[PDB]
Amino acid sequence: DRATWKSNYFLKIIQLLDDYPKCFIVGADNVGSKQMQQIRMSLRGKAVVLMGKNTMMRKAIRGHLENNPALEKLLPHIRGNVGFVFTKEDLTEIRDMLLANKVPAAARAGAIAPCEVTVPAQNTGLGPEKTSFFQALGITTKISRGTIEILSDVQLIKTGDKVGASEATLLNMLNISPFSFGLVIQQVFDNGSIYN
Amino acid sequence: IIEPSLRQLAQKYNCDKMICRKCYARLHPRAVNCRKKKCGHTNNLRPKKKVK
Amino acid sequence: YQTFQRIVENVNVIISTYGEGESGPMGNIMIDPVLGTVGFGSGLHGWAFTLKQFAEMYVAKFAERAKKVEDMMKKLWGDRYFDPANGKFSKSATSPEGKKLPRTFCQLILDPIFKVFDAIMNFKKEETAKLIEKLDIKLDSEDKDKEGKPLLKAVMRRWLP
Amino acid sequence: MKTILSNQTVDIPENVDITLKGRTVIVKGPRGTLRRDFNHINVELSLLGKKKKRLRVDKWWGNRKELATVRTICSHVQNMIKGVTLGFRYKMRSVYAHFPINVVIQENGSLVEIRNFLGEKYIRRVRMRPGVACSVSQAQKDELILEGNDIELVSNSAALIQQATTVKNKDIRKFLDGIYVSEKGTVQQA
Amino acid sequence: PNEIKVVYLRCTGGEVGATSALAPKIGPLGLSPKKVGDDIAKATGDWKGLRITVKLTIQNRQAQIEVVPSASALIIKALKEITFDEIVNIARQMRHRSLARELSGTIKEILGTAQSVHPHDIIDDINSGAVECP
RNA sequence: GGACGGUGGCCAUGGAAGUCGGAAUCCGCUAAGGAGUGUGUAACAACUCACCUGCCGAAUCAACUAGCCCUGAAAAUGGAU
Ligand SMILES: [Mg+2]
Ligand SMILES: [Mg+2]
Ligand SMILES: [Mg+2]
Ligand SMILES: [Zn+2]
Repeated sequence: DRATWKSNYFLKIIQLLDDYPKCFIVGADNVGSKQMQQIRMSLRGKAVVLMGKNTMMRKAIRGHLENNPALEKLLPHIRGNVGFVFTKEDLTEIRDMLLANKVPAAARAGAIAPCEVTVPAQNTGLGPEKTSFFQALGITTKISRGTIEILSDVQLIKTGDKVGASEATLLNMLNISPFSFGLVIQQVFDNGSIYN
Repeated sequence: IIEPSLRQLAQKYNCDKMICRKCYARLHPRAVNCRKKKCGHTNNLRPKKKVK
Repeated sequence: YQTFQRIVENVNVIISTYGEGESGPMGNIMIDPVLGTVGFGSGLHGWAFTLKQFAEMYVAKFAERAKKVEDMMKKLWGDRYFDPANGKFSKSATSPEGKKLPRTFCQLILDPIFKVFDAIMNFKKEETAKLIEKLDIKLDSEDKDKEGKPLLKAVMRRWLP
Repeated sequence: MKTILSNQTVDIPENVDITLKGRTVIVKGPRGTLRRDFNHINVELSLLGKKKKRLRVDKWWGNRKELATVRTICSHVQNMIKGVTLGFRYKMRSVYAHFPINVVIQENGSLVEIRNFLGEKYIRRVRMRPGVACSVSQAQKDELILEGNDIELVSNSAALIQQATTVKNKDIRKFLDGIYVSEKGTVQQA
Repeated sequence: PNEIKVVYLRCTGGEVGATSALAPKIGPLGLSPKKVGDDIAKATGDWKGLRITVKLTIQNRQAQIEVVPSASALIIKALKEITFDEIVNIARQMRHRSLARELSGTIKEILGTAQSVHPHDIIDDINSGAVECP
């Protein structure tokens, strides 16, 4: 089972690199399974994105560089959480398409927020059923019209720090778009040339 | 009425622990065997009961 | 002071959110210590005071008297600070030199009460005797002969009924 | 089984130098001097470089129990280096439900007076180990800072405070009051 | 904001239910429909399907219209009053058809797989209608 | 770091959405994702596992077994290799 899967992965990567002479090395950041599925369905007819074990990728391409040279140039660059994007079209189309299909990731418990989000002094819009959470986070409010209205601005969280568990749910209930991050291309490999 | 951060800091020392079933010794949460001779370093451990 | 402010703020917010009878049916219904609609004290020890009483005794130390008492009362609570070195109020949280000044409420109300409490519980007979003439309080019989926690009760009773 | 040789090397920065007197290690850095003797462990201590200052710990013909001491000695020496370069700072938050815990720092941060732990009239006087200074942080509300050079002494002083503030005859799952070591770090954060 | 945000979906059905159904629980989400809104919702969603009726409601600021996506279990239980492959072949020409798929045979694979609730032998050796849908 | 769609999979219902339960036990995307290991919720949600991936670069893990030692192992006058 395991050895069969590894051999099948070797076969898949070698046939894909043979089919597409030009490919990108792409950084798989903290993108969810749904985000990988949506980029897969976005390039369902454009190109192919292939991930897996870097230790396997290095070994297979080093063992089967013989049928096509200039494959060794990708070796010192496939490090960390990286994968391949074998393509037939140009660079710009795939580049700006995978930069275009961004997905906003909501902050959760034990999360890092590179972006700053600030609560406004605007009506929440729902019933007064989050007063306990508002008082826990410290935002003292007023009650009117069967809803909740924020009476002041509060610096909710800073940039690149730790977000609290009783603060992530407050951001979720207020429905503010937090820091977002998608899929970024490490570099581009065109038949023997490497570019940004 | 303690804020949750300080509450969990106190609970790290007071509640998040293992108890030996033979000698009731208070062991660290990742314990597998009791550290005391009088039970024979038994691995009969349970979590410390919560107030829930 | 922070605990007192939290209590009065909580009472004000609950009376606002359930008392939709704002200005109108009953007029203003909020409570402010400046307005004199909150009191401070302890019932077990039989003593209580108001910003009105403290303002009045400071004015006495210092129809028109009512206005003066109201002015001192307004300046005696809130984010007003007092410089003990200069004996003057200030809106600034710190002195112009850079020394932080205690606020008027604490400095001019709690500090004497805290001083007498500390003196009585630490058994400073000479200071407890001289604060009597400092406060100019009348002192009847049966209390000069005993000291301690009942002495604290008696002196607070006869100072702030 | 007797392993022929078990060795481990630690690296010494430039700003700190280490002298050996048999098995007594003297670690001299910017923040002072530390000194600790390992005569209870039969090891060979060597200094190697005149450029990078490697200290190597060797154990010959050891068994399972005394191969465990090589890494222990290396960790102690690394902690000494860390103490004389960056120092050890333990931050202790004091938690309470009802009664605030009043902590008064006596002479030069050597005595700690806990006054109102759970509202009892007894006063706790904790004596810090020599070379350890205690203070009340100016940043947070209820926080003690214990600064020193020896991790042994600093952590032992923190444990003295923590065990001094101990609830008795009560459900300690409910009564969480006390002073607890919040975090352990360095000074100057280099 | 188009005067209403009622795009949240709904998964009650079968009998009217009313109190037993989560309609009074979801009523405050809009606060416009209330009992009349979530009763006309059941009026429009009694059938198609006769099941839990996974739908999406749209508010005309007094009235409510329910668009019912074709859930696979819903449509198979509704089409039931055996192979029956010819009906499930066309049962997904109107679905979302995203399914994190690559070709059309994935959908019929998923249908034959989910209809086990045996229709599993036909899962492996299937060659008819591979590209029939597109 | 990820841990996805049908699917809040069928029937139990007053809610049991992967986790009170009676049965079944799939596929697509896949590097990986159990129509579910536990925590948890009224149910959700949120944690967490089992599965993969990155850093790390060399051996490691499990179940048994039998030697010595320890626990099991409590008595009365002070005491017996
Ligand atoms: Mg270590
Ligand atoms: Mg008791
Ligand atoms: Mg024995
Ligand atoms: Zn034990």
